[PDB]
Amino acid sequence: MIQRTPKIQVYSRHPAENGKSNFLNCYVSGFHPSDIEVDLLKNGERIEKVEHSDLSFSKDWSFYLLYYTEFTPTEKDEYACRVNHVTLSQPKIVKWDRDM
Amino acid sequence: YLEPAPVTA
Amino acid sequence: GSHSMRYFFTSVSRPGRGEPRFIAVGYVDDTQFVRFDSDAASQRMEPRAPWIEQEGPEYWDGETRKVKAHSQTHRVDLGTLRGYYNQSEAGSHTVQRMYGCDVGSDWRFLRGYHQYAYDGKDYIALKEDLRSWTAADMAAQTTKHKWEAAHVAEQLRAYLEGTCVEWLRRYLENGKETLQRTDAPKTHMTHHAVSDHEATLRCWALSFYPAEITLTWQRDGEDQTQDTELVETRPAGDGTFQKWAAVVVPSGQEQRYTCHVQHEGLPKPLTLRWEP
Repeated sequence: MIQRTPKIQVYSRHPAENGKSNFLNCYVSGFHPSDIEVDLLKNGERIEKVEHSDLSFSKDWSFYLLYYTEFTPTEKDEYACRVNHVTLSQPKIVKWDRDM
Repeated sequence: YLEPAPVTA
Repeated sequence: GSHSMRYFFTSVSRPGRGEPRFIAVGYVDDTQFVRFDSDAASQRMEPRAPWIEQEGPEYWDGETRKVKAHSQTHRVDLGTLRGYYNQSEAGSHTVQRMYGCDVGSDWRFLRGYHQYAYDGKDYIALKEDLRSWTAADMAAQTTKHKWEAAHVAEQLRAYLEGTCVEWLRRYLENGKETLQRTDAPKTHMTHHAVSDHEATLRCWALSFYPAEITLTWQRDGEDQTQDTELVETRPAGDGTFQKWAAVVVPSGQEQRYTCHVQHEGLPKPLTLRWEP
């Protein structure tokens, strides 16, 4: 492979409000090859019910996937996405920030 | 509606 | 507006055991409507939009047969290409294929395309005229000679100009309530102090469809790119898209800056400015 490392965005579907149900998204894109491991984390624990989109790719042939789960944000709880790929020496963790 | 007969390379 | 039907296919070999992973998805514009995944239990083409669900069993049986035929072609190609490139049997490789057709605002055929990659690099593609092929290297040149002799471009051109646009038109009518409506961006600006002397303004575009959008910042009515950040347009998960753009500005000068939003759903562009 040439190899391309994934870009990662972590974000809520809707503006976040404590106590209101929402979806936590981790959008991984711009990677090649396609094998990729993506977890969503709550206070560092893996979230089990996570869904994802079907693999597709962009104009440059790089891949993209959306991983997501329903969640209810609170003042205390920290959320993050952890990604591993052959281009990473160890998994990359990206914490969720509410205005990004 | 898919094309019916993809030919091998 | 103009519209497209596209199909994307990925096959990845599994040298350790078994056949390649194969994943196919179909889109009308930016709306996924079908999928096939060789790892999924159904072994059927599956709906991913409500409007395709009204197609009957003969549609679904035919699409399942055709998608499986694409999987088999890709399997064979992974073997053939491993030989063309003198690669070992030990490694995993990837084939990617995309094809489709566009219609214009006049609902008539606009263009077609058909592109194939190996290990993430262009391999062979139909030219815009749908009559000849672009081969990137001598392996692809060999494929091109085969396809020329088999009149592959003639058959594809008939599909792309005929069947493909007929079915795109059918889907556009059956899915009209979503496929033929635009969702204009819901916009918003946020403000953060980043030091005693500077602030970041972030212009948001939310809940829009289709995904194409332009967000630009201006200072005193001139486009600014320095000291700005843009994110890739991203999916919200409900069929719509999101983007933002930010600029760092001297504190107290926020009102000089405007964010300009252009989208198919906006007959005139929106302009946002921080005042309050």
